[PDB]
Amino acid sequence: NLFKLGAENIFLGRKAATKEEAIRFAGEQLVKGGYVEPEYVQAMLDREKLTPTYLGESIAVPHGTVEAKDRVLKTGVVFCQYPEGVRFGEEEDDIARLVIGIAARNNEHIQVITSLTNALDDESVIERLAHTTSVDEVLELLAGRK
Amino acid sequence: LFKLGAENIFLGRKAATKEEAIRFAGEQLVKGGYVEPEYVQAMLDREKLTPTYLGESIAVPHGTVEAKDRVLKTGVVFCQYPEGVRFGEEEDDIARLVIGIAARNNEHIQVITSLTNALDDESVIERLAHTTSVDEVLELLAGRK
Repeated sequence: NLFKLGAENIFLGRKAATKEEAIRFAGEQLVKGGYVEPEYVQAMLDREKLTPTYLGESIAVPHGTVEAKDRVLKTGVVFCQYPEGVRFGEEEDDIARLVIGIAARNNEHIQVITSLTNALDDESVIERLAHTTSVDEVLELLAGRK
Repeated sequence: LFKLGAENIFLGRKAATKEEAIRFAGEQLVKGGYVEPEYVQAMLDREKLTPTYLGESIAVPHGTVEAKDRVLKTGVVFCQYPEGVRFGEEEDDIARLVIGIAARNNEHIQVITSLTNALDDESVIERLAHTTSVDEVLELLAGRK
């Protein structure tokens, strides 16, 4: 697969009042897993200010600005579940329950987004992912990705 | 959700830069009745936010959510660059197929999924990158879902 997924980068049952909080958490986990340098966290926050990374269907995919390309050490993701949701889009009902922090090498974030959206094209699967308490079930459900 | 005919197929194009290719794609989405002229700038702006090189010789420049009301009808422009256009950060990050997308809100996601699944076969990309036939393009992309 394009990126690894396991208990080390799956975070369930999180809560956040704001998307800045969820983004920072995702960024911190990308730093901790060796995917990016610490400067990438602010790059994710800066990128969000330019335009929201909500993708519709309760999913948001925060990632770094193009200027932060060299802060990415290796491609990876952090899957973060917010069962109560976090507003990510422009409007108040633009809520994300799945916040997947993305770091692809060479600014190729769209390739990781595309893998994820190709795999997460079922309403019912997204619903199960937003509430499951099992890391193994997350792994099963995202097993078809590129 | 996208129609394909000779009008939105552009074979044998050349461009020195990805910005030129994106502008050409945007201009043809304007000409084809898919989008208003402000969408061209939205495509260039999207490219500065999240580059649209998918790998395997494909790029899918699209607009922003902010420019959704500048979309008049959903659709694509299939632009072939047989000599390639660099869309990624490194030398070999070349696109021979630049598919500009007119989609509102986050509807580009489903368009990209459709294209991604229609272009899984490497031989299909190769034939599309170099064919001189509209008929063959239409046939090669008829399996899109």
